[PDB]
Amino acid sequence: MRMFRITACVPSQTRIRTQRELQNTYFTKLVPYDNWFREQQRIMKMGGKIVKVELATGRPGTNAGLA
Amino acid sequence: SIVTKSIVNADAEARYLSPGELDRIKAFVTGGAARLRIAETLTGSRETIVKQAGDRLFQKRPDIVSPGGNAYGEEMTATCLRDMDYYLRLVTYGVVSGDVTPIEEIGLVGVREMYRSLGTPIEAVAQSVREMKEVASGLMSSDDAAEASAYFDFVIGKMS
Amino acid sequence: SIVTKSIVNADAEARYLSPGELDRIKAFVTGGAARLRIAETLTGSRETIVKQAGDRLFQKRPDIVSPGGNAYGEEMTATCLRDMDYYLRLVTYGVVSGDVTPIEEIGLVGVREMYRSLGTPIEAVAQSVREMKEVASGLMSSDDAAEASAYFDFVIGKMS
Amino acid sequence: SIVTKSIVNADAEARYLSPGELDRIKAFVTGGAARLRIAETLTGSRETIVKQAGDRLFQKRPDIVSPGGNAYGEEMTATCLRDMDYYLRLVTYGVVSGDVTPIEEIGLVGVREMYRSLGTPIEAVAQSVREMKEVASGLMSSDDAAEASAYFDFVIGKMS
Amino acid sequence: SIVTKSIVNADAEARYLSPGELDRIKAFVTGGAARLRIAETLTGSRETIVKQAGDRLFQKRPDIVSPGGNAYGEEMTATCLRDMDYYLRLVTYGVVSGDVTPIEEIGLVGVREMYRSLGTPIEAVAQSVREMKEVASGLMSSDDAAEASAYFDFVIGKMS
Amino acid sequence: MQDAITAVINSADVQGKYLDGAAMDKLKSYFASGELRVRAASVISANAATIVKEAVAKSLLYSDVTRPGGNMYTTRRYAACIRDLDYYLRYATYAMLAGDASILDERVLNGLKETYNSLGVPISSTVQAIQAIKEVTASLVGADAGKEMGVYLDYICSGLS
Amino acid sequence: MQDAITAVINSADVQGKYLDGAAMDKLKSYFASGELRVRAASVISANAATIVKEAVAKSLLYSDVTRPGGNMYTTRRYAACIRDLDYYLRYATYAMLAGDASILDERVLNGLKETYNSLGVPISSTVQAIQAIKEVTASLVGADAGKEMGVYLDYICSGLS
Amino acid sequence: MQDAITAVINSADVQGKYLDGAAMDKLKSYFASGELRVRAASVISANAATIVKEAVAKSLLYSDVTRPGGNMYTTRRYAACIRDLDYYLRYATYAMLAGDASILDERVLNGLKETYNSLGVPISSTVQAIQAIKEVTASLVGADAGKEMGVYLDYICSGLS
Amino acid sequence: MQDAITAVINSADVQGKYLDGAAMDKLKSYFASGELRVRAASVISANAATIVKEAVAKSLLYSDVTRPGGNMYTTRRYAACIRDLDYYLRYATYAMLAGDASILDERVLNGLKETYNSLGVPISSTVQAIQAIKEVTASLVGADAGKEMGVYLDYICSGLS
Amino acid sequence: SGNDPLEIQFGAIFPKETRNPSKRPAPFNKDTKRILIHRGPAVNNQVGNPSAVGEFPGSLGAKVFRLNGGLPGAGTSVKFGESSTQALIRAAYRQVFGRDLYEGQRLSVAEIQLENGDISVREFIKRLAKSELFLKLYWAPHYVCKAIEYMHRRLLGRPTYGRQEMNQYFDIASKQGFYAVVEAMIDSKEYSDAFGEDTVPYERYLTPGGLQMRSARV
Ligand SMILES: *[C@H](C)[C@H]1/C(=C/c2[nH]c(/C=C3N=C(/C=C4\NC(=O)C(CC)=C4C)C(C)=C\3CCC(=O)O)c(CCC(=O)O)c2C)NC(=O)[C@@H]1C
Ligand SMILES: *[C@H](C)[C@H]1/C(=C/c2[nH]c(/C=C3N=C(/C=C4\NC(=O)C(CC)=C4C)C(C)=C\3CCC(=O)O)c(CCC(=O)O)c2C)NC(=O)[C@@H]1C
Ligand SMILES: *[C@H](C)[C@H]1/C(=C/c2[nH]c(/C=C3N=C(/C=C4\NC(=O)C(CC)=C4C)C(C)=C\3CCC(=O)O)c(CCC(=O)O)c2C)NC(=O)[C@@H]1C
Ligand SMILES: *[C@H](C)[C@H]1/C(=C/c2[nH]c(/C=C3N=C(/C=C4\NC(=O)C(CC)=C4C)C(C)=C\3CCC(=O)O)c(CCC(=O)O)c2C)NC(=O)[C@@H]1C
Ligand SMILES: *[C@H](C)[C@H]1/C(=C/c2[nH]c(/C=C3N=C(/C=C4\NC(=O)C(CC)=C4C)C(C)=C\3CCC(=O)O)c(CCC(=O)O)c2C)NC(=O)[C@@H]1C
Ligand SMILES: *[C@H](C)[C@H]1/C(=C/c2[nH]c(/C=C3N=C(/C=C4\NC(=O)C(CC)=C4C)C(C)=C\3CCC(=O)O)c(CCC(=O)O)c2C)NC(=O)[C@@H]1C
Ligand SMILES: *[C@H](C)[C@H]1/C(=C/c2[nH]c(/C=C3N=C(/C=C4\NC(=O)C(CC)=C4C)C(C)=C\3CCC(=O)O)c(CCC(=O)O)c2C)NC(=O)[C@@H]1C
Ligand SMILES: *[C@H](C)[C@H]1/C(=C/c2[nH]c(/C=C3N=C(/C=C4\NC(=O)C(CC)=C4C)C(C)=C\3CCC(=O)O)c(CCC(=O)O)c2C)NC(=O)[C@@H]1C
Ligand SMILES: *[C@H](C)[C@H]1/C(=C/c2[nH]c(/C=C3N=C(/C=C4\NC(=O)C(CC)=C4C)C(C)=C\3CCC(=O)O)c(CCC(=O)O)c2C)NC(=O)[C@@H]1C
Repeated sequence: MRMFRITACVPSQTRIRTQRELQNTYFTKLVPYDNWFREQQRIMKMGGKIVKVELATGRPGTNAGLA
Repeated sequence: SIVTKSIVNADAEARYLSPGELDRIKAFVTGGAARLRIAETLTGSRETIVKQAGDRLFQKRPDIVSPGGNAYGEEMTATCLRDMDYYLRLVTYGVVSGDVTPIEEIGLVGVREMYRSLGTPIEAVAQSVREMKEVASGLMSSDDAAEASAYFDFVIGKMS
Repeated sequence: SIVTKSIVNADAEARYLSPGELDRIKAFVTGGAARLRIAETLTGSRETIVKQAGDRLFQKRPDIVSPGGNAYGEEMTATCLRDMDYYLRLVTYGVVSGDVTPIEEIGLVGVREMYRSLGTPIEAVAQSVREMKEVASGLMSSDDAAEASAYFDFVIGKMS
Repeated sequence: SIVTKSIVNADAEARYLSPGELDRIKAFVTGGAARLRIAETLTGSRETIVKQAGDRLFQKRPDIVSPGGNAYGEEMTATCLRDMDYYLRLVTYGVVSGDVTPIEEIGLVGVREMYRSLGTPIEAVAQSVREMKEVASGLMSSDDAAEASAYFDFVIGKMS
Repeated sequence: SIVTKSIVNADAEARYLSPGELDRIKAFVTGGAARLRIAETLTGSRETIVKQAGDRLFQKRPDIVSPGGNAYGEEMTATCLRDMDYYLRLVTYGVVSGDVTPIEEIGLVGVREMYRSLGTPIEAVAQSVREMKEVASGLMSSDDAAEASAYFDFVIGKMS
Repeated sequence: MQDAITAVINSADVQGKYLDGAAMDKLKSYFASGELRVRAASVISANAATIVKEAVAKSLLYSDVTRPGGNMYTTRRYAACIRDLDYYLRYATYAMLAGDASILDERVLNGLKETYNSLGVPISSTVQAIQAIKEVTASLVGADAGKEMGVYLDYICSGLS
Repeated sequence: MQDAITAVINSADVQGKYLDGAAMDKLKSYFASGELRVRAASVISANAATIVKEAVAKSLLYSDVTRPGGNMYTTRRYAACIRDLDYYLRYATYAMLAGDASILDERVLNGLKETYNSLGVPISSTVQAIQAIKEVTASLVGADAGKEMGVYLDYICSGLS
Repeated sequence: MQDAITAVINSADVQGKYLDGAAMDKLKSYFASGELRVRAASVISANAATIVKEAVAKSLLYSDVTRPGGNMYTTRRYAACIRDLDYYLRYATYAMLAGDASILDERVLNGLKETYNSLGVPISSTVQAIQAIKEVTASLVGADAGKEMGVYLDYICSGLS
Repeated sequence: MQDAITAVINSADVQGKYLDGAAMDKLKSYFASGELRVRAASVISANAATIVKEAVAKSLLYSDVTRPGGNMYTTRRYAACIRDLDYYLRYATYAMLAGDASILDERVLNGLKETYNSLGVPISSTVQAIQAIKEVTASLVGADAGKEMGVYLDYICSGLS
Repeated sequence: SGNDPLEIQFGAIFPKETRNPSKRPAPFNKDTKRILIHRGPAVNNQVGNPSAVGEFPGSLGAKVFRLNGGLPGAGTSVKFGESSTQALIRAAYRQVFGRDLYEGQRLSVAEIQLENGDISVREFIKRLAKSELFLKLYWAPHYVCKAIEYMHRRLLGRPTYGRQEMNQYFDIASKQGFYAVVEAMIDSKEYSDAFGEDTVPYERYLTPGGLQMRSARV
């Protein structure tokens, strides 16, 4: 499967949390290709700042043999 | 700012605005003129509103402006009046926008924590904003007074 | 291919592959001769298969070639016959693979949206692949006909 | 209770109590005499604690007990002292348990909603608990006062 | 150590170390010398502990040192006793630190996996540690014996 | 869940009362028992797997239960059953530490009988296994802590029959 | 996302300023334009599918983007491209309604460039297709609202290009 | 994380030897200073809120930071900054009570600079606030405890540096 | 991932051509190798745990790597290492059985070398242990099957190295 | 009534329609909303306080497992960050499956990929939910809507409110299948609100029947 490696910064609106929240804020994680559109929308519409997107696993221009 | 709320709610389902939402936006746009008139009334009379509200507060809560209080001294009274003017500015933002959203986003998120760290009695700030509401409602008709009272009372309900 | 899907299903449960999967790999490897025979037969006979299928489809669906149809005229008839050839390509790709995965990766994952954005009736394309099936199922031996019919029928079912 | 807290942590972790948690339980049970003595002291002199703290509160915040104040009049003032007694009793529960959970579950979850509904100023309730803390600390050794101060401070902070 | 464990337990609820935790750390620091000597008693007589326990184990579990066992032969007997010495060392770390964590984080995380790869039976490693516990307890006072037995039994529990 | 201290506090609070002499006596008695409870719980945590092993060997093995056709037959069902015994022992130890059976009702016995009836799990065999756990624990931990553990294991049995 | 109204609010707030005459004029301008904004947004809602169906044909079909080797040849990529253009239309419509491209910065151009680069999607071709959609929208919306939609689509293109 | 006790155990185990005399002396060193550590931790626990209040009072208030355009300006920003300073004080207390700054590396600096740079939190002014917290804590606790807290707060500042 | 079948399919579809003469030939070569491929896969699956066990015994055990200081020291480090070798064998067997190494990129070497650099696992001892694994495997299957397994395990090693 | 499982720690126990027939059909139209009891402060129920979503319930509700501490290797032994992460992993297993798995069943690759910071807690529980083991245990043996309801309880920590949620998940089941249903539940907005990328899901609500089962015993 294609896997992106997305880096994002998520700010905190509507709440001043007192527990540890740094892990949720600026995170780098592997995302399956199929979920990246939905995840991009979710991070954006939450107020996030997607710094970086790369194709960690997979190739461009691949018509077959992606799963 | 029902445009932003409608767009955000429509983006939830990845759809376009329905005719009801668009009619709401259009009606809000038409009400824009009256909202701007109310905002300009509050803006032009900012100084007297703040001065009279501060004077009224300092009699109901004389302890604050006596020694050992928070706002004691010309500097600290100046900062207290500055806070009242800030919240009046946020109220004008709210009336123009038609929503309390700017008021929350600028003035009411973490207000308790801020004033507690500063030691300011939050209930006293609530009373000060209530006095500002009283003075301002003394200069507006019933419709405009109620329209601005929505935002004043929301500020009061979040500040204490 | 069948090998790829066996491997990914195994890696899902983190196992070395189970006896049935390797048995099927052996069977498909040994039957590669017959599968490539069918593939070569379809490749060499592609133009005739497409022509007969298109003629019988149009006798079955004379609306798509009528004015207003997606394939109206001769240039659009050329595009529709080209699509029939493309999916014959995908049938030959599938038969040599032992699995349907290439057909979905290229031609079926998104076909409904594509044809809707084109206005093509996808059920008529299902009919086109059908006519391809009942033409090809007389051009080769009885068992080869069924061995290709599996992939023809998969395409038809995924376009229905 | 500490026993309940450790058991809940272990059960949620699907494990037996760890040696650290067992040792904490030992330290709690063997020190029971001090906690029970503190509870005895607070219970025996509850009347004087509440009376003195109430007088201090009323002198410090005359508004709540003067005309227009929530506690104005004989009956409302008696109810105010009864609320103070409630919280002193809860603090006894907390000191005996070695845990603030009984206090939180009986008198602090949703306390702001209740007192806002009643119109009571919550800042004044916190100040009344502060007065009771000072008076109670006056009546016991420094170690015992330091012990009970944690629970008094928990109650105060949940209202502040 | 106890301080690190308390720190993580305090940070799990985003607060400061409670007075109970601080007092437990105080007691641990003050009683430091007793465990700083219990570790020395275990360390100085380490060879006696390991060899006496190994003889007692091979009397307990003759199969492992028998042909086909995991430890048969002088070489594997020696390396099994090597593991016994390792685990005694971890137990000394545990009694010194006041916490079962360094034992867990060194010698009990994935221990079953490693010994599965090597073929050792794990009930017998638990028995080896249990014999080490008995031999060590015989060398010291009853209270010291119980203090060390806490950690010896922790190691036993994490093995069988 | 409530422990003994919390039970005392709840009765007092429901009365609206401060803790009087009798409540303090109950608290003192529980504090006195705390050390014994902790020692027993440490022993059970040490020997949980052995306790379950010996109870199973005493009550269930070499019977129709394990043979083909019984409910413990097959490694999957064997594992599920010994897992359940571990659950019951862990919760009995919790209850003994707390001095209250409430955790058993809120966490274990709620819907357990319906569960075993829908699964076809034999109840009498489970009760016998739990009683074997009780006897093994008694022989391992003593006759006083053995008696308390017996109270809570019998509580689990009472909610299953 | 912020509208023109919220944009002016923030402009005045970062200075700690009341809404001056220029801010009032901007608010009045947005209120005046609201009628045509809502009209255009209503017209687009019934033609977004048609708009994309025509723009793709005008700019994409029958070229080296949809032939073997072009990054639309598989039905997967064709449908994905249609989805990208659909979302472009709808988000440009949101920005036109709000009179501010802020949303196009948050829910459109937040990592989009680096997502397209990782997949080899031609930036040139998607820019061209967006321009085609702008041209198509101009014919069904009007002239001035056409300029509005074109400004926002050009903003997206400058974000990508 | 790590403390002095864990530090000596780690050195011994990586070497592969029982705790020797020198290790016991290095343990005794942390043991002897335990009283001061616990005392300072308890005092700062009592006074954390006032420490943050005084530090913000003499480091940030009445400057461009709290004025419009400053990243403390809105209520959300001010409360978030106070939350950050609370984190710094309590994490420096955690590290001081242990004798090692490993926890500072684990749960504070793990990506902090990226987060501030992305959210625009200033480095100079937050460093100044941390140093003001150092001044206030050093005044409250004493000389040696103040020095230790200052060492760990300097660790945080340099990590931010 | 791609097999040889899917590799030639992908090439033909990228160039948009039917199965050509060279494509038929390469498919035929895979079909001619797909008997030793499956036999080697079955043999490797039969005794993989022993393969890794003997490799570790003859290549890693009783040296400084397993001694205090080495990167295999600790019951947890040892477990991590043995599962790493086991994963290497599984994925190399998949690679051998498919006539390609794209699976090694997409499911093993996705940032593995960077992870080992970060976490300190040696990049030489891993290749030595994999040398042992491929040696045992080749001695356990055959010369040509062993050659394939060695090729793919060396592909893994180079991705690490 | 047959579509209501027992609210027990683990197991998907439903009444069987034919065994001791007990069916109780009632006409719920598409718009009804089921009243649920919050496991926590009552005023935090999201019906009356929709911004309370995610507010941890404290002592009144279930224990909540969060990857708040740093992950190990984000060399040295005795790194304390091994116990918390493993406790969270086992908690996630107990949440998705109800109880811990037998040896050899845990998705080890997902665990290491989580422990190495490569994925988030949400991604790991998604892998657990989509695992063939979850399919065999909890999806395959049940009526489609029973499987969906149990899934919803495990993943969102609450029963479904009514026909809207049920219909959307059931329609996805019709069109796409089990993996897509899991995706829909874990990618839903309410999951994000209640549980971020670092919180293990937990029981947030009960039906009246479940609470009565727990709290009505002697
Ligand atoms: C003795 C009580 C039992 C036993 C043990 C046994 N172990 C091995 C081999 C090894 N044991 C370990 C264990 C550890 N290494 C560590 O760093 C840690 C943390 C302190 C542990 C627990 C290791 C790594 C090995 C591999 C060899 C090596 O140490 O380099 C053997 C030998 C097996 C063989 O085939 O040689 C034995 C015999 N066996 C029994 O039967 C006893 C019950
Ligand atoms: C023989 C190769 C090894 C061995 C065997 C051994 N087993 C037991 C006891 C039991 N074995 C089972 C196993 C199963 N039950 C099932 O349902 C299944 C699948 C159908 C299996 C595999 C069970 C349940 C028991 C318990 C006894 C019972 O059947 O009721 C023993 C006796 C153990 C004891 O202490 O009694 C033995 C000896 N032992 C070895 O050492 C060999 C390696
Ligand atoms: C062992 C003494 C007896 C026995 C047990 C047995 N149980 C099951 C299956 C299950 N057991 C439970 C139990 C619980 N779930 C809970 O939430 C609680 C409290 C924490 C309990 C006690 C459940 C729910 C199941 C079903 C789900 C699952 O097993 O994971 C089995 C297996 C039945 C099957 O095939 O499904 C067995 C064998 N059986 C005997 O014969 C003994 C008398
Ligand atoms: C013939 C049975 C039916 C039909 C066909 C038809 N198709 C188009 C246009 C296109 N068809 C495709 C085809 C594919 N895209 C893929 O990804 C694959 C998978 C391998 C295929 C087969 C494409 C890409 C197009 C776009 C044009 C292009 O290639 O540049 C048309 C023309 C539509 C129009 O008017 O533009 C037609 C006629 N139409 C019918 O009515 C039949 C049922
Ligand atoms: C169409 C005009 C051109 C084209 C498009 C194309 N895009 C992708 C892949 C993705 N496109 C997106 C879409 C967005 N990301 C955002 O941030 C926004 C804001 C809402 C959008 C619209 C995404 C997320 C992806 C990757 C993940 C996914 O699709 O879920 C492809 C596929 C590439 C591939 O399959 O490798 C294509 C084809 N390609 C062209 O040639 C046109 C010019
Ligand atoms: C007056 C009714 C009350 C009062 C006010 C008071 N406030 C301060 C200090 C500050 N007030 C603020 C508040 C804001 N800053 C903003 O940007 C906004 C949002 C638009 C608000 C509401 C801040 C940040 C401060 C800190 C000082 C600084 O700005 O640098 C004081 C001074 C406190 C002191 O001791 O320094 C006072 C007196 N005090 C009362 O008693 C009244 C109830
Ligand atoms: C105060 C001296 C300065 C200041 C602060 C400030 N911080 C933020 C935002 C965040 N701060 C953190 C930091 C942490 N969170 C943690 O959990 C820990 C580790 C234990 C640390 C160190 C984070 C993660 C954020 C973002 C997430 C969140 O806040 O919940 C802001 C930005 C506010 C905003 O919403 O944009 C500010 C203002 N700013 C100054 O100017 C002071 C010098
Ligand atoms: C064994 C020959 C050597 C060795 C191994 C070792 N590795 C780690 C840690 C990790 N190894 C991996 C493995 C993989 N990443 C991937 O993407 C793939 C594909 C599935 C694999 C196989 C990963 C992800 C880690 C980091 C996270 C994790 O804990 O799993 C360790 C642990 C070191 C430590 O705990 O500090 C070890 C010991 N070590 C040696 O000395 C051998 C040479
Ligand atoms: C007040 C007049 C009486 C009273 C009330 C009371 N209610 C609860 C708890 C809950 N109340 C509800 C009710 C609803 N939830 C809904 O969604 C709707 C439909 C719009 C209703 C009517 C629920 C569900 C609860 C449970 C907790 C939750 O809110 O999720 C309590 C608390 C009970 C307890 O033991 O905590 C109380 C006290 N009690 C009286 O004595 C009054 C007569």
